[PDB]
Formats: sequence, structure tokens, C-alpha cells
Amino acid sequence: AIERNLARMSPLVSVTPKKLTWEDLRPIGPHIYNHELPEVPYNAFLLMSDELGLANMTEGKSKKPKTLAKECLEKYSTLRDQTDPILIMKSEKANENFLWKLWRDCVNTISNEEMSNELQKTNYAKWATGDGLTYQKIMKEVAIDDETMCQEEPKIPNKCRVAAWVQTEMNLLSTLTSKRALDLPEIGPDVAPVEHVGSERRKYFVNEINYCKASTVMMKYVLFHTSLLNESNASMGKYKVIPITNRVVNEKGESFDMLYGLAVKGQSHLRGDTDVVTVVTFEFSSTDPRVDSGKWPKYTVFRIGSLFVSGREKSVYLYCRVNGTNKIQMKWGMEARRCLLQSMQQMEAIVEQESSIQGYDMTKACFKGDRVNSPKTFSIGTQEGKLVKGSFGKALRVIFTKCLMHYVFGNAQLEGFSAESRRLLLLIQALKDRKGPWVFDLEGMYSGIEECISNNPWVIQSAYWFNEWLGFEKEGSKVLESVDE
Amino acid sequence: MTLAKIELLKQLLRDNEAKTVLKQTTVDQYNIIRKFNTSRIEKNPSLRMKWAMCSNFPLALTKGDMANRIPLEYKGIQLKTNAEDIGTKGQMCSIAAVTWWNTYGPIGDTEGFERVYESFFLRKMRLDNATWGRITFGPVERVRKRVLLNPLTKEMPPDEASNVIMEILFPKEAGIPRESTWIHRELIKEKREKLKGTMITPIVLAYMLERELVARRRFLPVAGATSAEFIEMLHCLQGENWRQIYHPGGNKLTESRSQSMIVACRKIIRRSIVASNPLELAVEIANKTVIDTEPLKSCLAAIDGGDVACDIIRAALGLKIRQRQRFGRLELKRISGRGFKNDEEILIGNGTIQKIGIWDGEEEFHVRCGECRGILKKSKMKLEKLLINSAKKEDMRDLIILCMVFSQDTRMFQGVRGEINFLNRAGQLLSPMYQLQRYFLNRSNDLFDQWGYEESPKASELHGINESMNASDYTLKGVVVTRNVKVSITKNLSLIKRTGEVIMGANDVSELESQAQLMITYDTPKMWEMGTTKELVQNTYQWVLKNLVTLKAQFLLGKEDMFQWDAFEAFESIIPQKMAGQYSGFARAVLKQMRDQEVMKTDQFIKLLPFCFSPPKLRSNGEPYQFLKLVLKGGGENFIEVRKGSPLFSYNPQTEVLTICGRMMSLKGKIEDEERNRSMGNAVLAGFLVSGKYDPDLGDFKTIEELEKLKPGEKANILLYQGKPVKVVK
Amino acid sequence: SYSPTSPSY
Amino acid sequence: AWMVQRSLAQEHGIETPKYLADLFDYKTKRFIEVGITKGLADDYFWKKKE
Amino acid sequence: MNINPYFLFIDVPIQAAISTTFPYTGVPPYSHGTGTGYTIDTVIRTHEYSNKGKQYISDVTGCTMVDPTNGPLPEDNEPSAYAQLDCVLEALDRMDEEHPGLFQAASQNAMETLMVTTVDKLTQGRQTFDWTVCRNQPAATALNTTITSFRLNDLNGADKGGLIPFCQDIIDSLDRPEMTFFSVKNIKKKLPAKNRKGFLIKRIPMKVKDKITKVEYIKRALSLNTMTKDAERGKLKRRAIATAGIQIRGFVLVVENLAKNICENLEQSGLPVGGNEKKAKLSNAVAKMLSNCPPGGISMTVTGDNTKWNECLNPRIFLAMTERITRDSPIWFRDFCSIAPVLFSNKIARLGKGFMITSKTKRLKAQIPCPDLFSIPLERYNEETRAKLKKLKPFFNEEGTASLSPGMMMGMFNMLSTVLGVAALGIKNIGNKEYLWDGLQSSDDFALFVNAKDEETCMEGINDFYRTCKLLGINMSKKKSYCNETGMFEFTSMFYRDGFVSNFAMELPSFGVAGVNESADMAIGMTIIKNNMINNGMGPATAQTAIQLFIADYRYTYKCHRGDSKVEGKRMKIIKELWENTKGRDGLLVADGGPNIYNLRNLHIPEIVLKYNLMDPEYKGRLLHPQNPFVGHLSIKMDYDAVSGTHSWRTKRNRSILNTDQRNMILEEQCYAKCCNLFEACFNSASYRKPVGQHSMLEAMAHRLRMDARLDYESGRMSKDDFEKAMAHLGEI
RNA sequence: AGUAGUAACAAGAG
RNA sequence: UAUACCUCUGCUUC
Repeated sequence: AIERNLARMSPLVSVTPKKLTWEDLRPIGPHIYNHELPEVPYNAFLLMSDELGLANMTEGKSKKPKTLAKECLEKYSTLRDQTDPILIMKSEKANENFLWKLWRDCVNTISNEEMSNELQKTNYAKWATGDGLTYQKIMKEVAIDDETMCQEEPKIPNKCRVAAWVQTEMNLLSTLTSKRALDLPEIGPDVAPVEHVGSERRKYFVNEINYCKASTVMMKYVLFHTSLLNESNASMGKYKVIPITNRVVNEKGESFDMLYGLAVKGQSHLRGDTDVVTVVTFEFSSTDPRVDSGKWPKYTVFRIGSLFVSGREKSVYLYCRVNGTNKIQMKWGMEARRCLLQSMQQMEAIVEQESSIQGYDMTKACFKGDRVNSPKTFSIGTQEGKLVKGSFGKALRVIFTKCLMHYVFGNAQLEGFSAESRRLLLLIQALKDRKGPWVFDLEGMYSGIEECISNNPWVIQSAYWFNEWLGFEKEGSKVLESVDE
Repeated sequence: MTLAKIELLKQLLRDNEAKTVLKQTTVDQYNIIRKFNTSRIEKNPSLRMKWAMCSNFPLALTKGDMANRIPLEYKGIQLKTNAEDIGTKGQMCSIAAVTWWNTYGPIGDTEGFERVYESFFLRKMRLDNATWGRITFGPVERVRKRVLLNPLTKEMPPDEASNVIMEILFPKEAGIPRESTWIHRELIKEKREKLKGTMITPIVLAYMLERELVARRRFLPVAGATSAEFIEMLHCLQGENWRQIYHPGGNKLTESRSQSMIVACRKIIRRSIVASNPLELAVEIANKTVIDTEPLKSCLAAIDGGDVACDIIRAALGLKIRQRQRFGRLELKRISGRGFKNDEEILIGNGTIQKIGIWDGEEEFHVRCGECRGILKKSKMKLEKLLINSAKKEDMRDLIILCMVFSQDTRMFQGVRGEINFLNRAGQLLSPMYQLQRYFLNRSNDLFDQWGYEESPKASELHGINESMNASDYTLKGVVVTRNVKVSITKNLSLIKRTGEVIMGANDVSELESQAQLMITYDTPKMWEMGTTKELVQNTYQWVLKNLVTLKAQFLLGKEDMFQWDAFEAFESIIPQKMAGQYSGFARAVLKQMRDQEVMKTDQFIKLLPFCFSPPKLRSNGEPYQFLKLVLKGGGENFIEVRKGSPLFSYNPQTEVLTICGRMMSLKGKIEDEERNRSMGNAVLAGFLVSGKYDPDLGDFKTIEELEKLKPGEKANILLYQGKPVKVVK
Repeated sequence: SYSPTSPSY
Repeated sequence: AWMVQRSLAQEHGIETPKYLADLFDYKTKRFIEVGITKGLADDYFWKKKE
Repeated sequence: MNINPYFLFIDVPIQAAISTTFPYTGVPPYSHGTGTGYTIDTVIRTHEYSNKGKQYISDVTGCTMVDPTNGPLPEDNEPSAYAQLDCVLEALDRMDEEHPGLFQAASQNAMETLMVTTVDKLTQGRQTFDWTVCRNQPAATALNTTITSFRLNDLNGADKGGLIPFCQDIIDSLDRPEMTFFSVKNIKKKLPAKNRKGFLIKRIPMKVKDKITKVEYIKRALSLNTMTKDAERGKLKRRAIATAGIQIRGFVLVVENLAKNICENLEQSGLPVGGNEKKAKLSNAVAKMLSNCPPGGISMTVTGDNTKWNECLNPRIFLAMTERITRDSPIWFRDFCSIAPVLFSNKIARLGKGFMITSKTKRLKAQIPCPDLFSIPLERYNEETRAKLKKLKPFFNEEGTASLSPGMMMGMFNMLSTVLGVAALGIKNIGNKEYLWDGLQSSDDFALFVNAKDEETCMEGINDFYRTCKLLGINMSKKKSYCNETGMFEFTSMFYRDGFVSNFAMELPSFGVAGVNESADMAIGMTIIKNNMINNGMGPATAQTAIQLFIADYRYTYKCHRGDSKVEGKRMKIIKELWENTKGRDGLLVADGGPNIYNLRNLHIPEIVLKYNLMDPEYKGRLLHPQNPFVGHLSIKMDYDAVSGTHSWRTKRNRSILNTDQRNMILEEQCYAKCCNLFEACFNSASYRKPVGQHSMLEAMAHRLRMDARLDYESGRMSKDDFEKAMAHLGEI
């Protein structure tokens, strides 16, 4: 019966297989290069590279968050006392007065002598929190009669083009500093040689990440979400002011308590997991928004003084924005230290594979080099159209940054892109290994990938990185094509 | 307490709801109404716990006097609230209530705690009393096998374990007595005495008992050690690229040494065979081999287990050699007679052809099965005599059955009914003889009837027995129940006796390379030599790359100086001995092409140089054996392709990167300039060169059978790797 | 004791 | 019935019968097994003794 | 210098660094609001793939049924549900001729299991559609409401205990003309109070008998609830998943147990193979297909994936599969296994909440239930929903449900559908052409290997597999699937490349805090590290980091920072006292602000066992107080090793039920609980072992307490006073 | 506003 | 209408 059915079945039913060649791999997402579209805006919850933390030398032990922000503003009082608003840039649908009144209410509330960090439920706080904006539920019998009521057409994400602030975020978040931010607790004593190898490996692996920028940005997200979730359940009906805290240690070993800004908690009677609590962020910065205005259409910027940053004077700005989070995303923020393991495992695999080849701990060799071997070098990025060799440390941080950006911009566009693009990745590896790969409906692969490139910065920049990487592989394929033959 | 139960029963029966519940609901349905509740399944407990910990009173409390000893507040901190919980109907409390109870709560009775949770405490002493060894970096093959996770007190099935737990904790509610009670009466007596005075809840004891009785067997990547007290430390023992020598504390089993002892001796022999003077390597290694803590000398001396491989080493070191076989449950020892296995097809009783290895020649053994003992005399498919002793019925029955099956009698083969090709519980086909063992142990009525009977011995000390293991005048044919209860070794590892005969064959050990039970160790330089295929493949090629400077230089000078190096003997122990010379003669000839002619390929030189150790073997013509792939022992993966890359060996000429069993190596800076457009046909077949490119007139891609039969100076087409036609001449 | 470095710091 | 049989045997301190008995005398501390035969009583007696 | 993380793939290949392509540190997408649009999508699409078959109205239910089986074959690559019975039977015959004895043995093993299986088995079904209240409920409650309802219609199969009589009552309850069932309603009653006015009104609930007609009951018995799937990774758009009723559970259990017993012995099925064993199957299956055709034999591996897997496979095929698989078994078991497909063949789909219409002018909103779905002009819905509602009409029912004869739901016949996929792999050749295919199957994800002399033949061998699957109702994804030369492939997010690489990102979410409790989560967190070191390739440094990061997430979640550290909190204020009071500070657990003593070597050891010798006698006595109030009445998916101490607590019950009409179930619960708690005091083994008995629950307690009273008197525990009092109480009972 | 993204929250209920 | 600047609720399904 099988063979008798296959005889009478139409020839049109087939897989239409075609062997994959490199010119069949057209760059993914043709619309991201089109200038007719608007460039993708910064949409993270907090600032990352542009942040500016007000330092404060302390004993190095926990204090109350209000008292910390008070003593930080005590040190840098020139900015705290600035009640004169110098507005630089303004979000389309924002209210200069309300926002600045809010900032002053936060500053003064935190600066006061009393315990509570609660904020008065004002008319400007009710706008920035979005009070009463929920719609009223009514009976089905009424809505059926009311002919003005209709099913809303759904909001579809906008089609954004490539923006260079992502590239610069990546470039800067991956670089080293002099400030360690991680809060890694203690462990048991080492006994077995494996534990002494691991402990010795951590000195190279961990401090490579700890000293870089992305480590402090991550710890900022974690500790903030940790307290932002606590207020969201403890003080539900109460509007509260929460500081953007993070303790830091410099290379000399002195505990600096950093304050990157102040945030307003909304009304948080969060029943379902996806229920939203709107949060309003007031964050310090050194970046002039007029430089990259396409980056900040969601932000409202003031100018509230100046500081001696790197010896010279630098203008301090206040980036104000109405934002939002939910129970889920606050939890995933508390579980965001795991961005270490995903990048530390990936590179310890390369250290263990290299130790297999040469039969001794190749950690120091990979990072620094040694008597026998040179340091491990990777293709790290481009520079005026040619490759650049970065060290093992940099390749470690680049993955750690990529793992942090997977969270900070984590949504359905990322999942759909990563998954469907990973297929087109594997095919390229088969072409690199010359395993004669065949495809059945390549337009289906592209249609499945390209629908996920809308308005996620990390997706749009990864699609650009993917096409630059795909371009450089095509120049290497000119080596293998004429081998032997 | 009985009065309190009946009083609570009367007060409960006042409620017309409870009374109807108690009268209408069955004892079966108890299992339903117990799980009835308003509780919902938490789909995101990671989130819900972080949320619940930010609230005031997330925890629930049991209603009792101990709950009331917690105060409502403590120094301003709200410990608990008046509002009850829905499920418990006790006061809800905060996480601070726990910390208060641990600090200022009532000090309870913890006597018996160490005996209740003994199972866990035995892990602590197995780590505390242990001693660690060396950490070594280098490849490891990991074989994914079902293994026991934690060591047990006495292994049982769940049904058997539950009844034992039931007899310990709730004897009045055990129900029907089982045979397990009589078997494990001392384990019950022990656990009953140990767990008497404790105040901990029975349901906890039943959980801890079920942990140390029922087995947790799960698949895991393992190498070397497979014992439960090693598996529990598996995370620290090994990785994909590193090893850690570990010696756990406490006592270890005798059977566990027997398992590793065999694999150790076999692995010693498999290596020393290829190198001349095998006895020298076998003694050099075996002296410095260790099984966990004991050396191999001590284990072979103290344990009376062994097998073919085991004895051969016992001779090479010293002291006696025990020729003992194990047929499932029957344990034998060789008195006299050396039989020989021969594969034949026997048409067994049920009506099916079966390939079985028959043991020719006469043999005599000292037999023992559990408690019953005896002496066995057999020949080629015949039970000549079977002088056994009187013992328990199941031991006397199974000894006679196992002697009937081990003797390979035709009365046994022609006594099968139905089917006997059943798999085990996991789904693996058992071997011909063990299948008959599993069958006739259960269904013996076909064997006893087809056997036949005869007169019993009329000597006073001798007696006969019938089918039901009782004394009888008509005994089984050949069965009798009686009342009474130097060597040297060759260069090539065969044991000779004073009269010239040979009793142990070097070519008589099993090729099956299984995993050991304890930590196998080689306290020597060059451990890798006693390694798995890929371990030796990867190490060998690393020793090549490490000395590629001098080996490539000396290949232009020293003709056959390199082909034999210390390192390549280990690589040869991988190769099937029936192809070692064929590969060597081919690899040497292809290498000699690149030497004497002006066509070098360093990636190929590295690939074939290890295959050239074993003395070569050419064809009758003088030309070597041509090959597509050079297969190796174990697994279909392990082979080195000549033209293409392969799971073990491939080369990426774009990056000049060599892949050796996954690991990456760089050849950049060690390649000649003319290797850009240098086709591979000039190092694929020995005595062949590329003239032009694929000519359709020559025809199809000619196979090895054609290529070897082609005459010298004759063109032909060859396909290197998929999509690379080449035109080659001899 | 490890102090990472780079050609941009 | 088994809970009764085991509770009696365990409390009195004796072995539990492997089959289910019919009665139990408290004064004798002995389990009892009743049998209702048709023909001879001696036939049904020694068969139970097996 | 512009950094590019994709340039890592120049140096390290994609499989070697596959962990970096999975964004599992980020957030998974959740659903919002109704899933009616996604459910209607599935209804339209399921009929879209079978609309050229046979339409006919079911005289039993009154629904519009569609039948593709034995219909016209497709002439295009659009998903086809038009399977051919003969081709399925031949594929099963080929499977039987190569695996003989399995078909009848699996049926006997399942049949022997069924006879032993009891009714309580159904309580472990998680969420179940309760036909009495038309809501998703716990399985235990849904089962109980059905048994109490069955008792009102004189169907006491559950009283016998076995599953067979209960399943007999289910098919018999279909014939009932009117199915009665309980429904609770409230009553005011003046209870005496000391409240100025001497009384208080407490609304005591009472049960009421309520009836449903034969047809409306059969529809509910055939109905399946729906909802959107939350946290589905690696996908942009969301989709809907279903939930079944209590009737069909017993029949599916058997069919899946039957299909499991088949799948266990098949070598080309990855189900229910543990993820660790799946490599042992795959790597060896690859090793075979490698060394099989040396002479220019191009072995190709196809990374497969099926589209519309559930929406094309028809119950009518699964019914033919049971009839073939149960050839040797008796007639009663053949009728038993046939029921589950028959119900799925005539099933009904519920459409969730509905749609919410609003007016931005007035700031109002309202949900339109599925019954009222069409009580409104279609222009007032949005454009896409307007198109869906028009296509839904022919399959729409008056009471607001969708008829759905063809297709399956997401996760129903996983085993039995794997069998059909293996049956496709069993053909291996068509027309004796120069190739041979083999592979591994697991629901919608398959891995096909194809060996042949030239690749032109391989692609025709794949095409022969494609055209064969079409005849079975199996549709290969031309878009997602791709082919390459053997050596590397992908299968259920497991990446082979001359060996399966480690994919650490997949297991990364599990490293966080689990959410059971302080005691359990500690054990769980260290065990996850231990396991991932072994299986998922985590080195000692990254594992020692995970030891730190877990304690960090553990201490912030449970607010139990070091006692010497000066972090403030309600618990921390008591922890700092406990730190000053206790002498053996290293004996304190982390939950009590103690130090983390864990490392690589002692991951497998519980924390309470490690630090036991370091504790103070008063601390271990309070921490492990036998009768402490925090641990509840315990009763005996991965399990862990931990000690039952004060940190092994349970959280409060969800209190939302208090201000809704389901308050009744609280008194319903506690009424059972009081009986079970007393039954457990009478029978201590009830917590451990399942009690058996068709007799009354009270009788067991009465006899047991009578023996306890008689033995306690004659042994010498109770006096004549307590014995005569006990016999006087029991005499009344 | 904003979160967010094919449908919701921006409190609900008595 | 009122009690209700009150009360209950934060995964509890209609």
C-alpha cells in the first residue's frame, strides 16, 4: 500500500532540496540598514555605560538605604541643593514640572530626618505613577449594547534601524576599570587538588570580569531589583522612593558606596505575575544627550551642576524617565548574577581543553602566556574593515557582556531571533567544515528569523554583527574553494 | 491514648458531615479525600518564593502547644499573627519566627538522630576518612552507563523494601506475611533496636529506610571507577579533560576488587602483547598497578577469584593460580582437563537454530553453588558424572541445573519449550548460554523429564535423588549424592606445565573492555599506554606534534629510523592485529612517496606516522593494501580516513588547524609553501600520482579492488572527499 | 595575584 | 482480620500464623481454625495439618 | 575598534560554543489576557488541513465533524492530515515483523497493570477540567466531585477500588438520560452570640441536587479546556494548550502505558529515554550508520522537525493503532484501549475567556464570553479576529464551544504518536533503491540518518521519507529542518559534533533558588551544581563560583545574611542575637546567618549533617525539635537529600478563595482532613502505605480502636475504668 | 503616560 | 442608597 500510494501521489509533493552555497546566504534583515526608518531607541530599565555613581567612602558594611543616599548627597551637596531646573532635552509626552517636582520631592524626602521613605501622593506623583489610568470593568450586557465599544487593534512593534549606541555600549561595557563591584560570599576551605585548581582559576577568571564595567552594571540591576521587589510587596499602596545603590571597592581596597540615581516606586497591588508597577527613574550622567539624540527619545534630561571627574570638569545631567517592571522581571533581575556562569563555563572549557593538550593547568598560559606558550588570542572585532586580535580576558568579558545584554534586552524578539538564527548559524558551520549541507525552504528560515527584528536594540545590532561576520567568512571561504582542485 | 482516640472519634461523629464522610467513604477512597484541598499547583515557585519572602507572614504553623510557645512579637518584631491559615488552621507566622525558635525555643530530644539519619552520616565519614591523590590533565573517554548513585545497606526491590519497612515501623499493620521477613530477620532485628527510642516521626524513618534499601540507578558519564562510593563523588573524580585520584574511607567489598582486578590484568595484557618480550612489560606494569589502595600483587594473592587474564599475571609475578570459572550462580574450579571452545549451530529443542560455542574435550571441576558443593565430570556435550553433597533443596536443584547447562548436554539442548530469546529488563539481548540459564532455572520440569533416570548407587556412602530433591532408588542419569564432602610462563604470556602442555592461552582472555569497579591506577611513567582508544589516539598524535620538528627533519635523513618509536607501541595495541601489518606497509609506502618524491603533506605525515610501527605486510605482488579508512578497536566511530576527515582526525587548511578527537591544534608556522594547490591524490594510494583532473572518458570513480588490480602506468579517476574529483595514475 | 590589563586603559 | 491477628500475636508474644485463622481463645493464647466437612472428619483433619 | 561577539565563531566552532547562542539569563515570554485568539487559530488551522475530506453531522452530539483519513492525497506541501489507513497498517506490520512479541507482551503488561491500578491513580494528573463546575481544578478535587456525582446517579464503581469499574461507570454514565450532581448554595442561620443583639448570621453552605440532560453531559464529557502557554522559550508568538476531563484520563493512562511498553523496547525511539541515556542511544546509533557504507558512502544526517504535529495526527489513526497493537489481547481490553481515541475523535474544544472590547473615549472595558461571542456585529471586533470568527462559524456550537474532530492537543498521546513516527523510520527503503535510512524519534522532533552511494540518492531517500510521512499524517518542516553530511547535527537542543557538546545555558535557570523552602532549596542548589559538573560540563572554578552565587541568591531571598555582617532586617535582628549567643558559629546553617561551609567535594552532603558536630546542644535541639510546629504532616520532578528541621517549613495557603463563592471547599477540605488526621492516628502506616479496603472507613477505625482497647486492658495499660469507658463509647458507635 | 507587544496591567472585590 | 477616609485580597481558575 505504501508503494502503491506513492505511485499515485502527485509529483508536486516533494521536499525541493537544494545544496547550500555561500552566495545563497543573503544578509539577514535588509530593513535595518534603511535610513528611511527611525533608529532604535535606548529602552533598558536603567542606564549602563552612561551611568554616573556618586561615591562615598564608608567602613564597608551595610547601612540603611535612605541614610546611604543622604550621606552621599551630603558629600555632593552642590547637586542635591540645585533647585533651578536647566532642561536640556525632553521626552515627547513628559511634564518638565511634574518630573522636576518629583525629583525635588525625592531628594528632599530622602534628605529629611525622619525614617519613612514614603512619598506624598501628589498630582505630579499621580501622573508619573499613572494613577487611576486603568479602565473600569462593566457587565457584558452593557458592552454588548454600547456600540462605541470595540476590540482594540493590537500595537505591533515599530521597525527600527541600526543605531551606533548599541555598538558603543558593547565597546564600553566590555572594558576594564579600577573598580570591583561583585559581592561574592565565602565558601568552604580547599582540600582536594581540584578545589585548589578551581580557586587558583577563579583568581584569573573572576577578577577578569569583576574589574570590568559590565560587572558593576549587572550588580546595579541585581541589588536594585532586589529592593524594588521588596518594596513592591511590603508597601503596596504607598508610593516610595528607592535609591539606585551599589557598593564598590577600588584597587587600593577602600569601600566606595555608589549612588547612580533615585527612583520612584508606583502603586504595586500586583496580583498576576505579568501585572505592571510603573517606576520612574532619575539617574545621574555625564553624557550630553544632544550628542546622540536618537538614543534618548524616551528620556527627559536636566543639567544640575558639574563635577571633577578625571581631573577636569564634567557637566552632570539628570536623566529622567517613566518606566515599568513586573514580578517576573524583578525576579530575573535578582537572578542576574548567573551571567557569570554562562561566560565563565564557556571559557573554562577552553582552558580545560588546552590543559588536555599540554597536560598542565593552562589557565595562566591562556591569559598571560608563559615559558612555553604564548597567550590565547581571539578575533574580537573589526577596525576600519579588518580583524583585531583580543586577549583571552577580553573574549571572556565579551561573552559576559553578551550574556548581560541577553537579560537587559530579553523578550520574545530575542528568543525568536536567537532560536531561528541559530539554525542559520549551524548551516554556516557545516559550510565552514565542508559537510555539503542541503536546505529545503531557505525562504522559510529567513521569514522566520526576520519577523523577530523589529525594535529590540540587541536583536538589531546582532543582525548587523551577524552580517559583518557572515561577510568575513565569505572571504575565508575563498581559501577552501580551490584546495586540491 | 486509646481513650483519647475514641473520645475524639465520638466528638467527630457528632458532626453529621464527618459522620457521613466516615460512613460513606471507603478505605480505598481515603487516598482521594486526603489529597482534596483548595491548594493549586505552583507553576513558578522560584518567583513565588521571592515574592512571598517580601511579605510579612508567609509561613504557616501547625496548631499545637509548641506553636503557642512562640510569642506574638519579640522586641518589636512581629513573629506571628492571630489570623489562621486556611490549610493548617494554625497561626500564620513570619520567617523571623523560625529564627526565634532556633534561638530561644524549647530544646528538644535529639537522641537517636545519628542512627536515624545514619545513611547520610556514612557519607561524611567516607569523605572525612578519605585521602586524595594527584590531579592530572589529559583526555578521558566517558562511557554513559547505568550506575548506583549511593551505597545501600541491603538492596531490594520496592515491593520487598516496603514490607521490610512495614515490619520495622508498623508491624501490626503489615497484613499478609511475606518470605522477605524470614530472609531479612536480622536486618529487621537490627533496625528495630537502633530506631526504638527516637522521637522522630515514623514517616521520616520510612523515608530514610527506603533510601538505604531501595536503589537509585541512573545513567551517568563514568570512567575508571563505577562503585557507589565513587559515583557519589563522581563530580570530583574526573572531567572530560582532567582526572583526580580519590580514595574513599571505610571498608570496601571483595567482589568490587574482583571486578577491577580482571579489567586491570586484561588491560595490562592487551598492551604488553604487541611489544616483544610481553612478560617484561606485564611484570613492569603489574608490579606498579594499584586497585584503589591495594596493589595488584596483594589483590591477586588474597582474592581467590581470577579468570584467564588474572592467572597469567599471577604466574608472571608469583604464587599459585586459581583456575576458577563463574557460570552465573555456579562457581567452579578446575581439577583437570583443558577444554576448547568451538562455534557450532545446535538445533535446540523448541525448533530453532542457535549458534553456540561447544566445549570439546574432557574436563573435571570442583563445583559449588551457594551452599551445595560437589565434583563435576563432563565431556563434549555430556554429563559423565556429578558427585554432589546434600544441602538445601534450592541449592541442590540449581547446582544440578547449572551443571546440566554448563555441560552443554544434548539432553539439555533438546528440552526447550516455547521461546528462550528474552531480553533483560533494560532491553538487552542476553547471551546464548545465559539465556538457557535464565530459562532452565525457572522452567526445570522440561529438563528433568528429558534427562532420564537410572539405578541408584548401592554403596553405603553414596545415595541418589529424584526430581523433587529427595532420596530415591531411581536417580537421575549421571547424578550421585555422596555423604562424604609447578607452572611457568612463556615470553608470549602462555602458561606451560612441567610436562610441556600449555594450560593458559594469551589468546584466551576476553576482548570485552568493560569498566572497572574501583579506581584503576598505574604508579608509573606513561599511564596513557593502558588507556582507551581515543585516549591513546589523542596522546599519540600529541607526542607526534610535540616532536614534529625533529621527526619531519629526520624523515629526510634516517630512512626507517622513525617508524619505530617508544610511543607508537601504545597506538598499535589499539589496532586490530589482523590489519596492523597491512596498515603499516601501506602507511610506510605512502610516507615513502612523500619522502622520495617532491610531494610532502605535513597533515598526512602526522596522520599516518603512528600506523607504521608494526612490522609491515605487503601483498603477493609487493604493493601494499590500499585503504579508505583505517579502523580501530571499539565503536564504529573510531577510524582514520585517508582522503576525508574523520571523527578522530581532520584538518582545516583555511585556519591550518588540526582536530584530534575534538581538541584543536594549530599547524601554522609548520607547513611548506608549495602546499597551497597540492592535491591529496599524491598521498592517498601508495605508488600513485595525480596527472590531470577528472576525465569523463576514463569512467567512474574506481574502487580499491579496481585500483589495486590496475597495471602500473594507467590512468583512473578517484574521489578524495565529497565533491573533489581527481585523475590519478599508478 | 592577577591584575588584568588592556590596550584601552 | 490481619490487623487483629497480628495485634494479638504481637501483644501475646508469639509467631504470626502464615494463613488467616478463624478464631482465637484469650485464655489459651492459641489461634483456632474451623472446618466444615461433609464426609469424614479425619479426612479433613490431617489435610489441614499439612 | 568595534567589538563583535560573533567573531568568536571564527576561532571556536558553533557547537563548541553553543552555550553563547542561548539567552537563558534573560526573561522568557509570558502570556497576557485571553488565549481565545490562539485557540480559535488552532481550530481553524486544524480544519484547514482536513477540509477536503468528509464533512458529516454527528447524530450523538449535534456537532460538525470532519474526517481526513482515507481521503484524497495532497497535491502540495501545505500540511496534510490526509493519512491512509493501509499505509499505517503496513508500517505497523513492518514494525511487528521486525519486533515480534512486543505488540502482545506490551498489551499484556499494560493489561496486567490496569487490573492492579486503582482509582486513586487519577489524583496525580495535576490540573483537570471539572465537568461539574466547568473549571480547571486540582485532579483530586475533580475526581472527588465526579465520584460524589456518580453516587447520586447510582454508580458506585469507585467503591470497589479498582480502575476498571470506574471506567465502566464512565462509559455507562454516557447512557444516563439526566446526570445529577451537587452544587453548593448558602443559608443564613442565627447562631447564638453575645453581641448586644443576641445572635449572629453565619452563612452555612448546603449542597443542592442539580441536573444536566444526556446531550449536555456528553458534550461536557468530551470537552477540553484551553489556555495560553506561558514561559515558552525560543519563540516569538504564543500559542494555546489544552486540559482534559476526568473521564478520559483513565483511558489515556492505559494507551500511554501501552505505548510506553512499546517505546521502551524500540531502539529508534527517544522516549521515555532519560536525557543522559539519549546520548548513549544517539552516539551508538550514529556509530552504526557511520561504519556501514565505506565505498564512497555519503552518510547524511537530517536535523528534523515537524510542523502542525498535533493538528494533523488524527484520533481515527490512533484508534486503528490500538486495534492492531491489541490483536492478541482479549476483547474487553481491546474495547478498553479503543475508548480514548473514540473520545478524542468526537471531542469538543472550549475557547477560553473570550475577547475584551473597550472604548478609549469612556475608558471602559468588558470581556465578551464565548457564548456571547456572536452577540455583537462583527465590525466591532478587530480585523484579524473578524476573519477568525467568520471561519469559526461552521464549527461553532450554541453554548460557546468549538467542535473539533481531527487533530490532537499539545501533549496527549506522546508515546503513541512517537510509535507512529518510529513506524515511519522502520521502512528504511522504497523500491529497493540504493539507500537505507534510520533515525531517532521523539514526538515532533526527529533525527533522520540516510546512507547511500551518492548524495543525489540521499536527497531522494529523504524525499521518499518526506512522501512516506505524508501518508501517515506526519508533516516535515521544510522551513525549520535542514540536512548535512553526518558528523554533526541537532536533536532536542542537543548538539552532536563528533560527540555531543555540553550546553550549559540550557540548565542555567535551575541554578537559582528553587522555591520549596530554606532546608530543601539549599540541598537542591548544591545538587544542581554537582550534577552540572558531571553532565553539562562545568569546571571546578565555574562550579565554585556557582556555589557563591547560589548563597548570594539564597541569602537575599531568605534574608539570612551572615550574623557577623551588619545587614538590617526583621530576621537579621534575631540572627545577630543568635550569632552572639551561639558558641559554635560554624555549626550554624546559612538560613540562621551561618557561614557557608560547602565546596566541590561535599556538595552531595546535607548541610545539617555536615555541621552537626559543630552545633551547640541547645541549637541542634531547637533546630531539630521532634514536635516543632513549622514542619507539617508530611507524606511520602527530581528529589533531594535534606534533614527535616525547622527550616523545612511550608507557606500559607492562597487566601484569594476567602472572598469568593468557593469558601465551601475550605470546610469541605477540613472535614476530610479531620477524618484523615484521625484515621492516621488510628493507622500510622496510612501516611506511608496506601490503605486498601472496600469496607467502611469508620469500621476500620472502630475495630482497630476496639482491639487497641482490649489489648491495652489485658496487657496492663488501661484500667477497668478506662476499658469500660472505651467499650461504652464504642458500643454506641 | 508608561510598561509592554497580536493582549493585558496601570488595583480588584464586598 | 448606607455602612465603606471601612473590610478582605496579591498564582485560586468561572
